[PDB]
Amino acid sequence: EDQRNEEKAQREANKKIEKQLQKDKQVYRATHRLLLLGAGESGKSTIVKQMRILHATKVQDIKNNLKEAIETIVAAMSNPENQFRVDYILSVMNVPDFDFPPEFYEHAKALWERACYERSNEYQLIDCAQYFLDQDLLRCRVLTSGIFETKFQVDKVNFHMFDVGGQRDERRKWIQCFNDVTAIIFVVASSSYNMVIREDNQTNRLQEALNLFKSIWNNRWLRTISVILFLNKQDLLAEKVLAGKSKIEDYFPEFARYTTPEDATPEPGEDPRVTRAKYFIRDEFLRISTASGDGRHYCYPHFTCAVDTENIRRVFNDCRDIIQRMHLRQYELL
Amino acid sequence: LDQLRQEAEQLKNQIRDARKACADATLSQITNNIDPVGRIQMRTRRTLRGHLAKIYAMHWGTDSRLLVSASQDGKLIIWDSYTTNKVHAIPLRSSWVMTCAYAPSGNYVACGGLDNICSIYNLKTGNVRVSRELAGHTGYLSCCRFLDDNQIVTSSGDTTCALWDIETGQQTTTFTGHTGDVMSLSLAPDTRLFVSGACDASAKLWDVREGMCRQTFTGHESDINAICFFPNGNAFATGSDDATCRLFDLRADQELMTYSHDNIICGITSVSFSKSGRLLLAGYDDFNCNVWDALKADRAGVLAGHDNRVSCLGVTDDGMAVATGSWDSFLKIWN
Amino acid sequence: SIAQARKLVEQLKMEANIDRIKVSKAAADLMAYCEAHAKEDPLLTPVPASENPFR
Amino acid sequence: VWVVGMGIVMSLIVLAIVFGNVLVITAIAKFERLQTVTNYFITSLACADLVMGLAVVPFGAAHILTKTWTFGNFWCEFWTSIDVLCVTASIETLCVIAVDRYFAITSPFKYQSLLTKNKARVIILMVWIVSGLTSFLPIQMHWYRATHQEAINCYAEETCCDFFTNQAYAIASSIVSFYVPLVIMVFVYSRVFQEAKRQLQKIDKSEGRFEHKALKTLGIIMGTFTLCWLPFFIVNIVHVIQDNLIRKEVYILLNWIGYVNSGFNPLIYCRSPDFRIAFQEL
Ligand SMILES: Nc1nc2c(ncn2[C@@H]2O[C@H](COP(=O)(O)OP(=O)(O)OP(=O)(O)O)[C@@H](O)[C@H]2O)c(=O)[nH]1
Ligand SMILES: CN[C@@H]1CCc2c(ccc(O)c2O)[C@H]1O
Ligand SMILES: [Mg+2]
Repeated sequence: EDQRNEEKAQREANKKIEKQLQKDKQVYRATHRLLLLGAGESGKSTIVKQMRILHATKVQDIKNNLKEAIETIVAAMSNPENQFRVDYILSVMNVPDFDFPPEFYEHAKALWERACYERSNEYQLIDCAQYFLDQDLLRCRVLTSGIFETKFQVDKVNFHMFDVGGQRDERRKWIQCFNDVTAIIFVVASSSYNMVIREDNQTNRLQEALNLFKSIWNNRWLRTISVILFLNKQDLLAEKVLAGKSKIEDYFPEFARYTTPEDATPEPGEDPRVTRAKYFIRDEFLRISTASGDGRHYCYPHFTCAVDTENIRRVFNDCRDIIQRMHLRQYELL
Repeated sequence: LDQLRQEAEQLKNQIRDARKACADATLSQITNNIDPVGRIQMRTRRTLRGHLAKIYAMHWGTDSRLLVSASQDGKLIIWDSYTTNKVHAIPLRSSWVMTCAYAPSGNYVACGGLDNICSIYNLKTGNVRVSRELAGHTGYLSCCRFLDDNQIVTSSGDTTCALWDIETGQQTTTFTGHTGDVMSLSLAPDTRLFVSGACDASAKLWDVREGMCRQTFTGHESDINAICFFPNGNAFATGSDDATCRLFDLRADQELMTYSHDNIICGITSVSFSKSGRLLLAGYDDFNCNVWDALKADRAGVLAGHDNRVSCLGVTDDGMAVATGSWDSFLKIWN
Repeated sequence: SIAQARKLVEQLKMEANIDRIKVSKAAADLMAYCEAHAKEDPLLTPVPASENPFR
Repeated sequence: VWVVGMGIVMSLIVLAIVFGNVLVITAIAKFERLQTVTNYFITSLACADLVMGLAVVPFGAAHILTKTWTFGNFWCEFWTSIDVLCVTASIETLCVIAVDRYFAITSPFKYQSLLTKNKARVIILMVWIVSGLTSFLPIQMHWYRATHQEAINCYAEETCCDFFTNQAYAIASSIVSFYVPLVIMVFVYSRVFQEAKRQLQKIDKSEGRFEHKALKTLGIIMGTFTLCWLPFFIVNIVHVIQDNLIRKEVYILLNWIGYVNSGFNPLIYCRSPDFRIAFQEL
């Protein structure tokens, strides 16, 4: 009686609720999710900004980065004009409050007028500083904790690309969650073969990237997820190879026995030297990929410049292949 | 600086010597004459469906009739065990969720995850809405528990545990001392003390009012993923990633007993006790659950009704049913 | 920064000077608790189907 | 001796068909993991094969062993009609499976949205309705009955009944039942093979320097079905167009050869590791 009335409302609500989940189920299966793993100072956040192109508070922040850059270079000097400004920079070296005043800003340009920037390997600083000392939104670097998610729509499909950020992340345990992702977009730095990591001796920054790649490649949970590889910072590699300093063979002795691949599509107008290096970096990366996988893993290398090159089509083109190979293997047609 | 290291070695050996002087006999010898419990077999009573993705959390209610579950679909659904009826489907701003709670008063439900932010909702207002957003923290959260309508305790992966304040949205006090990610916690029956299992293979006994640690147990050998409490309030069981579970004692400050088996090479995701603290149910990563004995280390039943790994487990406050969630987006009720 | 080391050596001192009891007493207390409360354990002793809410 | 012994040999075949399709039907429904969009067609095929084995095989064996049919004229007309239904519906399911696989392989992005449970149910119901329309309606209405002295004598006589058909019905039934799906399946599998070859070439180009599976799978899938069914439908037109070249012995032998495709189907299809695990569990 009254109880019968009590049952009736709940059944309708279950009926109403269950209708709503049916509508949302179709949207969930129509979205392909990508995880933007990488390494520190690799330009991964530049890609996200270029992806928000599909679909003034920071200006105050840019100055703070500039202040950090001046302090690091001045401290690096210890390793006479405006000596008082140099003392003033030491005086203003650690003011936790804001540092609004013009005289330090004027003094800073004068102090630069030196060779410390040339010895990049000896200390640790920010890459963005050279542009700041002498797109603008993406140039600045900010460290923030949290997941940045960007949803963009192309050719009647939906892609949800998100980057996870850890300032001191190590022995990652949240990687177990990402089991159903379509692909992992791995970003590396190709101009870090002659730089140290964190100012701790560490190793060549790349050697850290390769060690990170090995851990990602061989994992129980990530045993069925393909990897898309981006070799960022192509512009800086060409300049360093042209420059006499920072010889590649010294830091990596295995380059001496390496030879150019039989197969190549060297870009137009490229000296047989810049190019030679490029392949080595790639192969070094693939060597790990071919060792294991047993047909459930694949690596798609690429050569990109984050600032200028457009890369929206490359991800879409390769993503159609990843799904196709999975369906071929399941049906044993492959 | 090196002089202070000398005191550490002397102090550390003092505790070990003192502990070894209090171990009169093993626990097994004392309870050797106790008759075995026998064989325990239970079967699925209800199956709960509706989730689009895997599940990481579950928590029963005080009335032992309602429960809440969380998933990666962005949903926080509240079921009803008796009639298998959904009552609320709460959308989430962030699709990544790693924990959920249920206040004793039955009015508030909490959630959190990789967003570094704990969220609080209001069931009984009739539209579900966000009430507060506790955001001052760093690292992914692991667990949340409710003391009363105004207090909540959270732990995360930044080697800290804090006690919040819903009304003001600020940390009343903070706990520090761990060197690794904190993964689990739960409160004592009187809501005065709580522990935390970290990734440095150690457990600590905090104090809510005092704000300082009291004891430290380092009997494990790998990361810790779950931890529970005896109903008496003087013991707690820890399940680590080394395919083992251990039982400690607060008053004795020692490890009393160890549960392990040679045929199991998988980690533990969740553990729990019974109403009388006799059966120590523990989840496992090999697609099923095992029922242990809290004082005999004898398996007395296996629950293998799942097609994937188990990520949560709980027991009703009336001790009438056991709920197990898994990664196949299905809940189950055993009795 | 050795001060961080200094904080560590103070905590051990507090945890060292606490009272302990024998393992046998704790085991006996657990035995008494389990023996007293084993009666009201529905999982241990199954309840009749006429009084089982889920059946 | 041999006549009595041969009947025992056919008894073993009937047992395998009934049990083989029963295992697939029960295992698919019992386990929730085995349920999928593509398994509804497999379930329909298993049901059709089980109905064939339970209905037409034992009665056909009894008719072969004992010279005169005993149930009656109406009942053997019903037997012929249900035989036509079970034969027709089994073939068209394989075409649907091939089309679904082609949709999955060639167009991956829109496959999830294009196919749904309601759409699959509608397609299966339409296929079964089309199969029923061609089988029951003409056979039960005596439209297919031919006018010939031997034919009219057999039709009037209630002692036994044998298959005698009209030219138009024979041609239409053969075409609709076999020829239309065959070319469709051939084109589908050719396109699938071309796509697989292109993908293998891409893989070889990408990381080759440091295709037996497709050929074997396609060979099994196509050749088994073709060798099982093609000769019967290539002699079906032949014995009607021309003047009594074939005897009833070769006709019934080819029909019985075509029958065992239902028994072979459970082994050919659903060979995934999940099916093996489910069978081992139960
Ligand atoms: N020459 C060159 N420099 C680049 C390119 N892409 C990025 N960079 C540099 O790298 C910066 C990108 O920011 P990063 O310092 O890598 O920091 P982030 O992108 O936040 O990445 P994380 O440090 O890993 O969080 C740009 O401001 C440039 O200084 C490129 O294609 N060429
Ligand atoms: C003798 N039994 C029947 C006769 C003719 C026939 C069969 C099957 C499919 C067809 O399309 C047919 O026309 C045989 O099973
Ligand atoms: Mg970052």
